[PDB]
Amino acid sequence: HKIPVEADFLYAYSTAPGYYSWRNSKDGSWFIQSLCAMLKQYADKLEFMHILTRVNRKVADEFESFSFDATFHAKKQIPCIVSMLTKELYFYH
Amino acid sequence: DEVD
Amino acid sequence: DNSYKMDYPEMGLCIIINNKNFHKSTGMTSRSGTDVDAANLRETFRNLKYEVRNKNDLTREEIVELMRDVSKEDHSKRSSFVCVLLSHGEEGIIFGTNGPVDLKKITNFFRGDRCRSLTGKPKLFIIQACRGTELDCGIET
Repeated sequence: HKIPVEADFLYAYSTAPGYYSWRNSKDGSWFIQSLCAMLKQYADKLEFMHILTRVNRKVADEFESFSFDATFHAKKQIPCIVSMLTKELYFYH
Repeated sequence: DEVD
Repeated sequence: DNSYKMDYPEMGLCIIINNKNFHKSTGMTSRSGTDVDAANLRETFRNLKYEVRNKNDLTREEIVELMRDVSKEDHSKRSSFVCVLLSHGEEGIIFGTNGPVDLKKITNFFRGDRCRSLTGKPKLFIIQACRGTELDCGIET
């Protein structure tokens, strides 16, 4: 038994491939904001992929950019979970 | 709101 | 055995790289609000019992050196590894204060064959950075 050298990585990207990612100068980034909130609420309750799915929903639903520049105004964001994990991950044992 |  | 073993003596390291101020010559803006992120992450992962280390405003050289050094620690008593990157970025790239670092260069240090004390353990990279310049216009529901 060998395992792949790329196995057991998880990349929690704030945004989809090719896209900008949004940061609020007062509140912090949409993604990190949301990630911490969902970890605080669900780390004792949900498997990590399901926590990150809640983060995806929070960013997708609850945030929208506000800009005086029409190019950058009213824009949305979806984070991007990239999993090469081979097992479920619970922060509690 | 800014971008990264 | 469908779940990672997370009852080692330690949960593991949480490395937070918080790049806010960039060298003038790079032309990259200051990332206002990122300290709020770094503080939130520190508290959050503290409560998950991670050994958190915050690093601020690292050059590309310092990022690679930090990652190399951390990957050469003995993680035998640790369940997992977490690294959070807060910076400017493009697809596949994170910025040090003085220029870019390939994300592959960073994560390669922790490959199953290159960091043996993390082989079979979850290695989490959390990345707040752009991946390009596209904007999502959204759709009303």
